[PDB]
Formats: sequence, C-alpha cells, structure tokens
Amino acid sequence: QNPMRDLKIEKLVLNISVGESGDRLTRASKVLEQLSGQTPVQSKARYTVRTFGIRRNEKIAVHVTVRGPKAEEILERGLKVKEYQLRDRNFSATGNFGFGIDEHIDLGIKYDPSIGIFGMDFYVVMNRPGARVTRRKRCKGTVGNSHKTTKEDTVSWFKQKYDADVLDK
Amino acid sequence: AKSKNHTAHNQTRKAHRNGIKKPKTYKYPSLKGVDPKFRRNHKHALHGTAKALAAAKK
Amino acid sequence: AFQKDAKSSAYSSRFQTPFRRRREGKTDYYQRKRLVTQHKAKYNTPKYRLVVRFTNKDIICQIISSTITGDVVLAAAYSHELPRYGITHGLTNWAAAYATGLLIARRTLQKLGLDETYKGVEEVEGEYELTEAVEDGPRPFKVFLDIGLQRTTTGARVFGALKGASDGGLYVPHSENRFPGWDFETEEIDPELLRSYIFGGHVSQYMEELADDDEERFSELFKGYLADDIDADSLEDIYTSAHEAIRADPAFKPTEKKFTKEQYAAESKKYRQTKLSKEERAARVAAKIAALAGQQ
Amino acid sequence: GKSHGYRSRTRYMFQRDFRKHGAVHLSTYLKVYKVGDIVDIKANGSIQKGMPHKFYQGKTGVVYNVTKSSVGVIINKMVGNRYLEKRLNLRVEHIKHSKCRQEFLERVKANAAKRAEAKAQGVAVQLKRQPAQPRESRIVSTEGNVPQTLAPVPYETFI
Amino acid sequence: ARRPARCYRYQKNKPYPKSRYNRAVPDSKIRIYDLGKKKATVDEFPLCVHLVSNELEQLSSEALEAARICANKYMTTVSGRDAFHLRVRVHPFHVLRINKMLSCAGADRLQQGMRGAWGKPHGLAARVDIGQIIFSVRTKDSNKDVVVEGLRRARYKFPGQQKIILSKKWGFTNLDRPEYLKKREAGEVKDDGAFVKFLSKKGSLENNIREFPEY
RNA sequence: AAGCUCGUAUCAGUUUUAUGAGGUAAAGCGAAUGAUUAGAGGUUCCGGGGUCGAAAUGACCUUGACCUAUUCUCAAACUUUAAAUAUGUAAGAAGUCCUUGUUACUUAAUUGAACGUGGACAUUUGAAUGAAGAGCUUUUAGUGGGCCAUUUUUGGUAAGC
RNA sequence: GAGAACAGAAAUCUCCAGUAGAACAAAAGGGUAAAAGCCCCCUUGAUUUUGAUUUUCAGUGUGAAUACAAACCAUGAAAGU
RNA sequence: GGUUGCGGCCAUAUCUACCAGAAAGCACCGUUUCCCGUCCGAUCAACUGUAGUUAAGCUGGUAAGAGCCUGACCGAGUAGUGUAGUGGGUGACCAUACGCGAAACUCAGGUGCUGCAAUCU
RNA sequence: GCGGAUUUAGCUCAGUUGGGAGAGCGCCAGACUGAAGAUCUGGAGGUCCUGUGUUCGAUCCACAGAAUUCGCACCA
RNA sequence: CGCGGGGUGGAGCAGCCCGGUAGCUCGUCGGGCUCAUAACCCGAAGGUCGUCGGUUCAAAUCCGGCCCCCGCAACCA
RNA sequence: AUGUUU
Ligand SMILES: [K+]
Ligand SMILES: [Mg+2]
Ligand SMILES: [Mg+2]
Ligand SMILES: [Mg+2]
Ligand SMILES: [Mg+2]
Ligand SMILES: [Mg+2]
Ligand SMILES: [Mg+2]
Ligand SMILES: [Mg+2]
Ligand SMILES: [Mg+2]
Ligand SMILES: [Mg+2]
Ligand SMILES: [Mg+2]
Ligand SMILES: [Mg+2]
Ligand SMILES: [Mg+2]
Ligand SMILES: [Mg+2]
Ligand SMILES: [Mg+2]
Ligand SMILES: [Mg+2]
Ligand SMILES: [Mg+2]
Ligand SMILES: [Mg+2]
Repeated sequence: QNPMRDLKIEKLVLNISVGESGDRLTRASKVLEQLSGQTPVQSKARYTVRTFGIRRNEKIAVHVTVRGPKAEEILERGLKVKEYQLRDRNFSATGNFGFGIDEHIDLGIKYDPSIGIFGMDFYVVMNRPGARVTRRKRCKGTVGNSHKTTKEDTVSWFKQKYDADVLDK
Repeated sequence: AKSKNHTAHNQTRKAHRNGIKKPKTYKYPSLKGVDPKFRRNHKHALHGTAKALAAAKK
Repeated sequence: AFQKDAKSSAYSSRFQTPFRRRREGKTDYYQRKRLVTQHKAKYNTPKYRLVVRFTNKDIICQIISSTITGDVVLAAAYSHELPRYGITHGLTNWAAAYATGLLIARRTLQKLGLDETYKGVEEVEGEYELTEAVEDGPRPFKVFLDIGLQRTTTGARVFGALKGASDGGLYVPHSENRFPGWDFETEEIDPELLRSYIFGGHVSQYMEELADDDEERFSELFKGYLADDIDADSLEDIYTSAHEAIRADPAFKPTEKKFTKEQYAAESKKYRQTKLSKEERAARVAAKIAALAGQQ
Repeated sequence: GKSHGYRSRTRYMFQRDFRKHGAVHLSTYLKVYKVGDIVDIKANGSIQKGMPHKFYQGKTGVVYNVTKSSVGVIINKMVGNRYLEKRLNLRVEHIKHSKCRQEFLERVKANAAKRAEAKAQGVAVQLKRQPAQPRESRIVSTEGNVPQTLAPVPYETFI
Repeated sequence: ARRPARCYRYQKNKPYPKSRYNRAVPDSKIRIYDLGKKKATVDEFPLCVHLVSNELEQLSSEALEAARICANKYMTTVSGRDAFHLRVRVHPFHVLRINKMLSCAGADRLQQGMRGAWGKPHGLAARVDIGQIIFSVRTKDSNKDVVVEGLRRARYKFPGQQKIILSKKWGFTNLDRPEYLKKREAGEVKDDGAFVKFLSKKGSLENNIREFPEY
C-alpha cells in the first residue's frame, strides 16, 4: 500500500580519480566512457596538497553520471564483482549506497593493453518519484519526511531487488 | 612652542550675534538643476501660453 | 530531531525570512523591480507586463500593472479558452501559446479601443516585425514580456506567446534570436520554420512520423486526436481557423458559474479544519497531564 | 593622520535595520514624487548609487526635480551663521514621503468642512488648535473606592 | 615593580579589555573562581553570605587573589575544606596601563616626557559598582559565623568599603529560601550539577514529563 | 560707520502639536561576534591511551575534547533592544477646492507634468509666547598666543599637566 | 554530518543540513543569496560634448562622487542596466 | 470557502515533529521527432494531458512545541538622564528638588492579513 | 630607551615559489691500512627561536613577543 | 635623455666582423695507470645561445624591441 | 709531482 513511494535508482555515478593528469587520465576517461556510452567529464584538482603531484585545476579525476536502464545494467554488472553482497557501512544515511571495484576489465571488453587496467567507483543515488520537487527551478520544495529515502529502506530495497544481502553493522 | 589646536568655543555666540538667518524663501524659485528636457519643453509651453493669453484679449 | 534538524533558538531568532513569494519560489524580485519600476518623470504611467506562465495543462497570459496595494490585471487570457475558438488538444504547446498571445492581444486592444487601428499581422508568415505606430494616431499599446522564472531558450513557448501577442497588435519589444527557426550560426531566423511552429507544424510532423513509426505510441499520445478524428494535416487549418475566430470575437465570455460562490464556499467549508480555542488547548493539555494518574 | 571620507563615521547610520537586509520592497519604487513634495532622507546602505551624504540622514526637504530614478531635493544647510540652499540628487530608495504635513492637510480639510458647516448652521468657527488646557473641576467618588493608606516601606537588602 | 593600587583605584578610564587591539595583556593573578565543595548540591548549602562592594572602584586581580586565598584558608582551616563553596563573582577584565618613566637620572636626556605617553598593559582589575557582589559563599546554616569571619578577613585585602550581607536566597539560586523550599516540595527542581534546573509551565509536555516526574 | 527699501508689517539661541532621524547612557550575553567561571548529561565513530581483551573499543577506568541543557562574570574599536539632552520638517492666501488653455515633454490615450486663465472661501488667515520693527547693501577697524568654572571627556600615577 | 577501490586527516565522486558562520584585489567598516558571490556567453559606458550637483569648503581650487541632457555604443527576449 | 496566475506588507507568514485534504486547480507524473541544453531529457527545451498518484510538493490542522508578533501599574517610575543648590561625603561617590524615562525580566494573548483576474461539489 | 639588523640537526649555514626541511664541518656504522691519522661510502641527526592566529596545508604567505648584536643616546 | 659595449653547458670561455654549423679548460660521473693519490690517458654527462618578434632554400651570428650590467655625455615643467 | 705517524 504505497502508490508511488517506489525506490528507484535516481542515478549511478562512475568515478576514477587518477593521481596524475598524464596519459593515465585519458586512459581512465576512455575506460569509463566505453561502458557508460557517454562522454565523461574530467574533474580538476582543487588544491596542491601533497603525495600526489596534484596542483590547482590539474584535471586529475574523471566521472560520468548514468540514468535509466543503462544505469540499472551497469549497477547489476558491478554488483557481481562484489558477488551481490555489500557492507552495511556502504549505505549512506540519506538512502544512497556505493562500492568500489578494481580491474574493470573483468566485464565487457578485455584488457586491451592500449587502454590498460583501471579501478572504478560506483555510487548509486536513490530516490522516489517527486524528487523533481527539490531540483526544479520554480517552486523549489523539500521532500517530506515520510517520503525521504533512508538507509533502513534502501537496504531493504537492495535485498528485495538483485536478491542480494548485506553484512555486519 | 605648542599652541591650541582647535575649539568651537565662542563660535555659536559669534554666529548668534547676527543670528542664524533663514534663507529668504521666494516664490518662483530658480530652475537651475531641473531636468533640461522638462525645461526645454517648459519654455515652449510658456511661449504658447503667453501667445494664447495675449490673443484671448479681443 | 537530529543534531542538524530542529535548528537552534539563536538561529531561529536571527533568521530573516525572504519575501513570501520568494520563499514559495514564484517571484524573481530582482527581475520584478526592473519590470515594474517606472521612469519617475512620468508620475502615473503604469508599466504593463505581458505575464506568460506555463502550468501543466494550462497557459496563463495576463496583462498586469502594479500598484502599492498590489498588481492589477487589465486583461487576462487562458489556454483553456481555446476550445471556444476551436482548439481542444495540445492546450500547452507552442501553437496554443501563440493562440493565447493572439487572444490576449486582441482582447486588450478591444478593451482599450485599439482593435480597428493596429490590426497587427493578420496574414501571418512567421516574419520578425514589431507592431508599428500609425501616422497621426495613437501609439500601439506597449507591454513588456514577463517570463517569470522560465528560462530564455531558442524556441520557448513563452516566446511563442510573445510572438502571438506581437502579431495580435500589441507593441511588445523583442528580438528574433529566441524564436524557433533562429539560425544560431548566423544573424537570421528561418521564417518558414517559425510559421510552421505557429501553426503546429512540428506537432503534425511528429504525428505523421509516429504514424509511420510504432503505432502504439501514436495511439497513446494523440489518443484524443484519433478519438476526435483530427488528421495531422488538419492542424494548420485548425490553427488558421482559431486565429480568425479569435480576431472575430476576443470578448471573453466567462464560464456560466454553476453552484454559485455561496454554495462553493459552503461546500468547501466542510472539509476544513478549524483552529482550536485557548480553552480547548488548555483542556487538551490538562487531559494529557491528568492521563498520568501515576506516570502512564 | 585624520580621516574624513565621504562615508566616515557612518558605520551604524548606513546599516540595514537588523533582519531587514536584502532587496528593497517594490512600494519604494512604486511611490510617486512630484516637484514640491516634502520628503525625509534616510539612506539605504544597500543602494550605493544616488546615496546622500551622512549630513542629510534625517533631514527633510522639498523635491525640486524629478529624473528617471531619482529626485532633486532642496535642503537648507546651516553653514556658519546662515543657511545655504543645497540641491541633492537622491535615488528614490533614500527618500520617503514625509508625514510632517499629512496632519496639516487633514486639519486643512477638516477646517474647510467645519467652516462650511458653520456658515451653514450658525455663527461659530473655533478653527485654531489649542494647547492642552488645565483640567476642569471634577467630583471623585469613594463608593467602592475608599482611599487606601500607603506608608513608606522599611529598608531591606533582599540579596 | 608593581605600582601601588591607589594609582588604579578608580574607574577613570573606559573599559579596556584584552581584545584584537591589545594582544599583549599579562595573565590575571586570580585564575580560580570556584573553590571549596564546588560540586555540592543546591540542597546541601542553603545559606549564602555575600561580600558586597559599597563603592564604585576597581579591584586589582592581585587583591582578588589575595582575598580569595585568605578567605578560603580561614574557612578551610576552621570549618573544613568541604564545608563551603566560595565563588569569586567579579572578574578582572579591565587592563591597566603604565607609562614607564625611566629611573637612572639623566632620564630626561633619553626621555621625551609626556610625548607618546600611551602606556603598555600593566595589570588587570575588576570594575565593581556600588552594591555589586564580590564574593559569594554558600554553606550550611551552622557554618554562618565561620563563613562571615572568612569574608571579613578577605575584606582587609580590598580597597574601599565592603559589606557582609546574609542572603535571603537559597544557596546560589535566585529564589528566596521559602520559595525554593516550596518548589522543591512541589517537585519542580532537579539537580543538574552543583546547580539545579527548574520545571517550567512552558515547552513540550513530553519534555516536561521526561524531566521532572513531579506528576 | 554710512545708510537704503519698507513698516495692515516681517521673524525667534523658546514652548506645544504632528511627523522624522540618531545608536550614546542604560541594558544584554540560558541572543550573533569576541572574552570568561563551574559543575552536570551524552558522544567508546568520543584523540585516544591504560587495562584486560588471544584480539576489537569489545567491556570498563580515565583524561581529553566536541555536542546538549545549565551556571559566574565582561566589551571604546560587540550587540537584539534602547533612552534623557540635543536635532530635521510642518502648523496656510506663494493656502485649499472647482473648471479648463499651452507644450516640441510624457501617455495606448487630454493620460499626466509644469505653468497659467476664470470661479469660491478674511471675525480664530487655521497652535503658544515674544517682537526699542522687518528686510537689504556697501565699506572698513581690531582680532586670528587665550585662559577659567560646572558638566561630558582623552592621554597621564598625577599635576595650578 | 553520512557514504565510494587504491584513497588515510588533506585528492575525486554523492546526498543531506547549512541567514552567509564564505567570497567580493588591498586596510577597516558598511553592503550583497534565483546576488554584488562562483561559472559561462557577448563585449568596451574605462567612449563624446559641455553644463548642474554632493563632500572637503571661503560654500575657492583639487580629488572623489551623484543625477540629468545631447550622441554613439554594449548587453539582454525584454523591462532595463 | 478551496485553488491558480500576478501581487502588497515581508515569520502572527519562519522552523521541527505528526495528521488531514471533497471538487477544481496546482502538482508529481508519461515521451524524445522537432527548437534547445546537458557527462547524464536529472535540470533546462519540446511533445502528450494520453499511462498513473495525492506518495511528495502545496494547503490546512495539531503541539503546556522552538522562533516570531502584540499588549500590560509585570518588572519599573527602577537603570539612565536634562535642570538646581555656599546639599552630604576626605574621597569614591551619594541623597534631595523640578522634569523626561528605558532594556532585560514576568505574565497574558496570537500564529498571516489582504489587492486584482480567473476558476471550483 | 630609539633606528637597524639576524635566530634553522651538536658548529657554520642553504632555506622556503601558499611544496617538501637540506649542504658541509661534526657523530655513528662500514670500507682501506699491520694499525692511527688521513681519506672514501653510506645512515641517523630538528618536533625550523616561542605562543596564537590566516590558512587544503603552510619553518617557510603571513602577528606580536622574545634571544644575540650593532649604531645613537646630544646643548647645557 | 643620447651614444657605445656586453649577456653562451656549473664556471671562465672561443664561436659572430656576411648560415654548411655550437667548441676549448676546469669542475662533475666511470674505468685505466700507481703500492696509493696527482698529473696524464680513455670515455660519459652537462647549452641549443639573457627574453620576444621579423628577414631568410634552411639564422648564436643579421634587424628591431624588452630586461640586466658598465662607460662617457645631457638636464627650465 | 705527493705520500704523515708507530
Ligand atoms: K576593605
Ligand atoms: Mg600651557
Ligand atoms: Mg592659535
Ligand atoms: Mg532574469
Ligand atoms: Mg539605524
Ligand atoms: Mg583616561
Ligand atoms: Mg627638566
Ligand atoms: Mg558611535
Ligand atoms: Mg555601557
Ligand atoms: Mg600674534
Ligand atoms: Mg544574475
Ligand atoms: Mg582625497
Ligand atoms: Mg523527465
Ligand atoms: Mg520543462
Ligand atoms: Mg498525503
Ligand atoms: Mg511557543
Ligand atoms: Mg549657581
Ligand atoms: Mg718505535
């Protein structure tokens, strides 16, 4: 008895933060471009802190936002790398969740030493219908408490769908 | 040798000996800072009003 | 609540609330100041805004002026009035916006006695041209477009309503670089594409493309079109007839108002919770206190 | 060294009336000012253009000119032992219509009405205001109001 | 060398606290303001005795520390370390300045006189008003004479006139003893620390039920 | 000093009424900023150590910090509030109301703006008090070291500083 | 604050709270939240003419600033600026 | 009386936690050929009003609710302060006389009002 | 008291552009030598003069204080 | 302001006075020789010519700017 | 060409 309080993937963001801006960054860009099917966006470093050779605005990371069935499919493909089991600590209090994989080549196209091997970061932002209320230009509102996504609801939805399970507290 | 630097002592008494004078209000004050577009048209309006009032003596 | 909800007393005490219509996210006061503020050397001249709002299923087209007591509507036109002029589907599309602009323009000019003079663009070809002043005669009724918070894009329905009100004979200052058909690569607009949009050519082209593609989608969308037997090629003459009917009689017949305001109020007053009195609040507090004969 | 800038010593004068910061409400711009209207000057610190000098904060003058976004105000500034005419060009956010003469206009209208009704009904005018007069005699009753006797209280510390 | 207190007895200057514009202020001599059984509950110490200023003046931090030590030592040695709670209720926030005029005659040669005479931070002082409490001490009614004598001893360390006033309030609360007793018998007083919290007839009933089970 | 134009008359180191402006005195700190005393609840993700824990923080012990509700005391260069005194303006005939002429300005528009024509209103012509009158001009002297008293107040221990 | 491989206190990605506790060249004060802040697009009104005005003030100058007029422009859909 | 569009004053309107909402409106909601804009039709653009829902937004109600607002012989004629004395006091300061007169506090009440146009069981 | 200055592994110092603390002379270890000195190779070496503060960080961008010095301290 | 001159590996440097093409010595790294160092021998590393712009089948060199240094001379707001 | 000491 819940008309449209139906948890659904709002988006899935794939992220690869290379510590450098060299050819490795372009390689990671093409990696997370090929599976996403979209042009990704490089993320400039904001400081020059230490241990990374990063500097202000060096374009050290690359990420891509996927929605719809493509996001659902990339999620279901990245979940088998985790064997459809995730840590409870992976679930944010706002009802989102994520996981990290390594050796992206274990899906789709093989090693292809021209592109090399990369690890990737999967973050799934979960919402219900009516999330447009918070994002639209006009009459911007705040989703009500009963309608907010929670970790206690996202964990339950994540074991309902994908027939998965979670780990210790 | 140092000296006094400033004081307003006796200044109000000096000013009130001949008194603070209100600035003699006039009818028809000057149009100095008035908008020049308004003034340009006001000249024509006044010339026309003068001509009309002259002709109105028949 | 949490350590981040239920903000503290000092925060609540020092919070300055925005204007109510800024809290509601409805009025850009930065734009409203520049739309509404009049040259002080005119001393009474109302600045009229052609306010164009797009809700779901309805278009709001008003001509509004401002006063200290509040905005005053001069003439209003809605997209739910296009059925009277022979438009019953797509009541929020580009062509409906153009029709509503034409309707507000004709209605306002009639209200001001400027319908005969300033006929506007009666033979519309989709060309960029403003309502020109006639020689030895009153100037056209000037209104300034008010999008509100809707974005300025090339091809927006708000600029379709702008174009409709301009063609209707209202002087609405505007450029053409936001109309559909404007060639962003160059300095010119495609008048044939603008005319197509004015007459719903994009909607009818979609109708025929969807007919020659998956027919389930053409049965779901345009279901009312098939159930009213409206061919895609009939949209142009539908909009032509609508423009002619609008120019014929933009006189704003209002609805017949069944169940008059007294019974409207009486019916709505049943599903309305009333505020409790201070004695009722005291009784409720006393009841919650005395319910602890011991402690629950 | 010393410092006398244009906005020197205006730190509190040009502040925004705590919890009334931000955008100027539209009535300020919807006000209408004609040549001869009496206005009070109160600078809005959020509108830095057309701003009066700090001397004119709280001064009342007469509009002599009307421009696109501003009015010319005539102030009588005291300099030395006389008054000099000053012409300020103030944006309408820094001026409000003065109520220093609304009571006078209402008295003018009431006086015209009273004069008319008087020369219609009989012979009496009494059109000049009067200062608060000494109270008239009165009888004060004790029914339910028998006087209570108070005495000065002894000293105590209550600390 | 420290200048005698008579040079800074009176509130001749505006308050001059340590701030963004001083940055060079020496440490106050009195650093402890709560001593004795500062953890005792409000019920434990009903009697309050105040050492109250009768003059508008400035008390130095050195005088405050000396008087605190004197009073605490007397009350501790006569009645016990835990028989009282003494609180110093003035804080030396006003900075005193000194224009250091050179000794070692010939100073006039290497001296500009009163030129640039603005002084450097020299010490701290509390600015007390007439009727302002300087010391408060709560204790049991049986310890009245010991507490009053400790405050009378501390009085000798202060310039100006101070009065010993027995407070009609319960301990360090703002309620007169009959009213505190009435509220405690009514159950609208709960121990929080050495102080208490009072049940109000405002706020959420849920909170006023959780706290104060007087119902 | 010389006067000059007038004198039904003008104004005022004052009050009253009406209407503003101010951020000092006071006040406030369980209100923002900054200071500042103490105890009490939590946070073991408290900084964690010790101690066990085979080990984890897992238990404690504990100091630390944060968070919550309180508590003592403060600010020339803090502040929600906020005086007293002082201060701007108005209290009419150069006013108010009614009609309608000019314009190249302004309006969609005789719309408005400004200036007018014509018409109506003198006992209190629209508070109080006073007014060896009011207004105006020219031209020149000396002076341009100041000091003192109450009150406000800065530097200074202070000073007949 | 809560989350994501390397990745920890600091890298990048995500959500939530967030009256400004940030930023606006510099001193300080004021001002600013669909902005005056950040990012992006287009530009040269940092132009021409000669007046008026405010502060300092002798109601001189200089500096700075305000509101117009008469042009030519920029920008925006536009009001406007 | 509800609702929308535009509003005026800009918390009595805000904040937190719950509950309710008939009609209509608003809204979420469906689609990606076209105009347009995105890493992403999420936003923005367009199309449909059709497939669905009042879950959320929104509106209203509830709370010895936080905040805010109003008022008060509540505190308090207190603090402060204009004027006065060959008043007091070594002084610090203080009292008195003729006037003006707070803030905190306490308590009580309240929790948007309203303009134009349209629309609705 | 005024005007300058410089404070960094034990000693002398380089510093540091909003990084990251380094080079010699010492010291230790290991080589070579019958062995010592000499010489070679390495390695550790500081909580950057102090506290607090701007800061993503920042001895280094920056605030005041100290330590060691220099110079001046006159007309009577 | 004028007239001249100069800036090249870490350093001094020749190279330029009409492109055929960046070198000399020391210092630094390795080996040889020696019983071991020095000299010496054989190697190896170190610049693209202070910075811009221009002419030229292809410019350290020509041509003009900018910066820095030096020498002489010049001086009405 | 230089190569100290026991
Ligand atoms: K004493
Ligand atoms: Mg002297
Ligand atoms: Mg002099
Ligand atoms: Mg806008
Ligand atoms: Mg103010
Ligand atoms: Mg002083
Ligand atoms: Mg001497
Ligand atoms: Mg001040
Ligand atoms: Mg004070
Ligand atoms: Mg002289
Ligand atoms: Mg903007
Ligand atoms: Mg200057
Ligand atoms: Mg969508
Ligand atoms: Mg849209
Ligand atoms: Mg619901
Ligand atoms: Mg409440
Ligand atoms: Mg006297
Ligand atoms: Mg021997």
